[PDB]
Amino acid sequence: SLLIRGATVVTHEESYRADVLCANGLIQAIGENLETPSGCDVLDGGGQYLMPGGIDPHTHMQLPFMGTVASEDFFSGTAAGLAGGTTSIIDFVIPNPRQSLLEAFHTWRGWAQKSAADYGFHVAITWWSDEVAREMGELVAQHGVNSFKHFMAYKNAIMAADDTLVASFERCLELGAVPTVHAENGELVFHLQQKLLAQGLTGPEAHPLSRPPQVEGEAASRAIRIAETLGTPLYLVHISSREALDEIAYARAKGQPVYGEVLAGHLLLDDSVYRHPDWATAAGYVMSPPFRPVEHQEALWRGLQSGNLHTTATDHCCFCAEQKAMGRDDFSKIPNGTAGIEDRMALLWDAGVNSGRLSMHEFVALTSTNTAKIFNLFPRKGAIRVGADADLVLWDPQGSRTLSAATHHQRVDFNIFEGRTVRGIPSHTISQGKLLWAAGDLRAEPGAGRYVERPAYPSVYEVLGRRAERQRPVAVER
Amino acid sequence: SLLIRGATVVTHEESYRADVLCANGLIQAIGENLETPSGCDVLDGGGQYLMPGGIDPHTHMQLPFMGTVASEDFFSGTAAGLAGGTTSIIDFVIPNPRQSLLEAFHTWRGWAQKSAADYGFHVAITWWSDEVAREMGELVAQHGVNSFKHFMAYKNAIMAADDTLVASFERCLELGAVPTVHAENGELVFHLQQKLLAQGLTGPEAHPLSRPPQVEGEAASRAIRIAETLGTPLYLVHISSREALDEIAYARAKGQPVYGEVLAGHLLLDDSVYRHPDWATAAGYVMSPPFRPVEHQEALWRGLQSGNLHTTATDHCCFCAEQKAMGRDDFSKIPNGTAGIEDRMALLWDAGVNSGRLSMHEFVALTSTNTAKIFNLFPRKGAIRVGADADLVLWDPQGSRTLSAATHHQRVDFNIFEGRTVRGIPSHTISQGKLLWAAGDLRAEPGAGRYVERPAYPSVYEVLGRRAERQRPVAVER
Ligand SMILES: [Zn+2]
Ligand SMILES: [Zn+2]
Ligand SMILES: [Zn+2]
Ligand SMILES: [Zn+2]
Repeated sequence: SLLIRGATVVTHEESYRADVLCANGLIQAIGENLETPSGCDVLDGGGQYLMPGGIDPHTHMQLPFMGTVASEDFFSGTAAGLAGGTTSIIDFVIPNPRQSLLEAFHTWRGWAQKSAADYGFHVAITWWSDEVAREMGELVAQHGVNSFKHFMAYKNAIMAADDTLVASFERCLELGAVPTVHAENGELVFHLQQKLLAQGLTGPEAHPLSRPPQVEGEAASRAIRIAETLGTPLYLVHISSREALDEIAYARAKGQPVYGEVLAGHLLLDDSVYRHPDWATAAGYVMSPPFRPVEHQEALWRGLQSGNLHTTATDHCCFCAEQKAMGRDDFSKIPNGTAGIEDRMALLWDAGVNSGRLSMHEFVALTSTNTAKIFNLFPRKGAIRVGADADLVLWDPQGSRTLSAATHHQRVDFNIFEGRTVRGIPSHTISQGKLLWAAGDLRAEPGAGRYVERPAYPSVYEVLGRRAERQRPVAVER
Repeated sequence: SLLIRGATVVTHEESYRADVLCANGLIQAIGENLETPSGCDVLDGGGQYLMPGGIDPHTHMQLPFMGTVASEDFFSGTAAGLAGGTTSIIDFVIPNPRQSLLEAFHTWRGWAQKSAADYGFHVAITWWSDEVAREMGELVAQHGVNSFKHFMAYKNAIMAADDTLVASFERCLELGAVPTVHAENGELVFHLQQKLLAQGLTGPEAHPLSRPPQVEGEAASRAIRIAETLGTPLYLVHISSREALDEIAYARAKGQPVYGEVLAGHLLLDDSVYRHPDWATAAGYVMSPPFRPVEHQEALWRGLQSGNLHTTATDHCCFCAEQKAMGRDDFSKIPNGTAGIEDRMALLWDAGVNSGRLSMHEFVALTSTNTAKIFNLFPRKGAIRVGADADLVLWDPQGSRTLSAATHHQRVDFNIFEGRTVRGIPSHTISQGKLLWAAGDLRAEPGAGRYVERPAYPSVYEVLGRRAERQRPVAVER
């Protein structure tokens, strides 16, 4: 067992001094001056904040691309998360077109066995048939999946057009599953890529021009209004633009359950990174959606503060210099992705809490509790309460860290915040009740993490079901 | 020649006392106590307002449907328009899928030859190919077309998907033509129609349910953001919902050239009309987009007052009871459309000007001048100035009329404003300088109207071109 003594417990709504006892993977006792069971390790939390461990609902460990694969695998990635205070992830099973969803799922489960910390899967709907629909039923009922991902970009690859979006959202409703969407208009992205390439604009500086913010705003509007029409909730991954944020606020202002996820990169970086004179440096920032002009950063902070953005994630998707250079003559061939799992909570604490933009309670809500609630993992995760999973982070408000590809634990040779010094760091990270990160020493072990099942029918479907009862149409008697 | 003496001239910006002399189709002189040329007819305008004749940019005279055609033809519709103060129309050439646009154009010119007042055509892009693109250029260069219509609804028929919208809008930009769009999400409409019919809801009350307002809002957002991305203007026909209007205002707030058209029906009727216990009465209201819950009418009036809705039209598309009854067992087979060309200006004067919602100058802008400017017909039309076309209406602010299918001149057995009494009516209508409507006497003659060519490149393209140069992508030198 493990007892954290002397800390201030900080949740998504309150702070209070208390000790916390963990055993058998769970929180067993909370209170002042708890007794110590015999042979129990004791961590001295004086002067620090004890918080739920971060949940990163957006990762892509060892995701295949071309004949190559993300340079971070499920062990190195989950270990790097632990070093940064993140104690569990939700990754993505991405079937090839016409490939069995269950086949892809078992493959990814094999890849994920080596994880060092708890993990789960979204499953992407990259094509449609009666069989896909039946397979999502089996994934929900027998494999712990409760959320399905849709890509509106990637024409002539995994794009979900309207008819797939409609059939699949309808299926999610039947199953009590949460539809999630990468919102970018695939036709416009494809058209702009071709236009820019024909102009000889082949460098990384053309990447953001190929998918400007209104391309994301349009896709968000469309996914949102499909969800409204079919009567499902909707989770929009990595919101980067004022345009898309505004569509979310509009829908939430109509009563509709729409959630938005944001990455630290899109809160803190602007699109000038793509004009760096060194090709490799500019290519290190290539991801979709791309980093944006500054006015969007301000708008996103506003969403977080006003409750129209709800979770943070990383889109952790690592490619080293030689992989990025596959697009040296064609930016559309640059493997898209940036690293962030190790860095998310310190970036957010330092930019959000130290500034006074966010309270520490909002910080917890935005790094674990909201994600737990949305995907039906609360209070098993994101909660400091007796019986909850013992996933915790001890936080030193006066510690500092300089982010650097030379020192980080992420298996990648680039950091989009290279040289940034933050104040406020995870001094200790506890997963399943075990101390896996301590004072610069990572103790992660391959195979330690568990596959985490998520039950269907989160609370929102009760509300939605009563709405549909009252909107049931009624014929006119004539 | 025709001299209108003693009236108050009312334009889109000012009012003043003056006589107006017409000859050889044109306004020849404006001023007080104008000399009377010998043989000149004189019209006493004392106590009345003289404004530009209405322009209705959205009519469907004798539109073919299944085995039948709209019950109004090009003569009877333009004659009814004249009785209502409207002196010219823009109709639609609608080629069948895979049919030559030029072939359809010539057929429609043959049909419209019988018009009693000036007329022109938008051309609908109902399918796509290189030849479609070639023909658009020939239509602009040789046949006086400068606007192309796109239907986002009507799946499995004439829907333009994103790839056609992109390709066609790009062609519009190369040609200096205005893209126009019927904005409803056709996949959602199709889905809801099938789901309602499978629940046995076959009556007209199911029609509004099959295309709720967010379906128009989504499509508007998508067309707006394609136009933004391709750098074209955009004209949205018959806006009916707060959602779509909000998308227009959002784009206009960012400086984008987006125009919205509205029908009197959507300003003054609500969706309760579809629950009328008489089937034929409810079916008389069935058009797309449908009439809306009452919050939407208020929003549209504010759109008119704020400059975010720009033109009025009727979507004049007449079907008699026996034709409407084609969908007695299946609302989706009711021919869609209502009549309004005769009624538009009185309805808007009586509801807008009498109430203080609209100035008299806004009334002129909304019934002629804005349409003329948008489609590059100003100041030929929509203007009271020497050398402009002598298309005029003399308006009696104290005259009254009761709208009725029993007394209107539209060749249709239904009026969606049956029994409504309006104050402020056109006492006289002048077209090409001839008195064609005078105190209840309709003098319209088949073939009197002229085909009206609209030159390409309205002024908005000049500013768009400077914008595009200023926003040029610039390669990074490395
Ligand atoms: Zn994505
Ligand atoms: Zn992703
Ligand atoms: Zn229409
Ligand atoms: Zn129409």
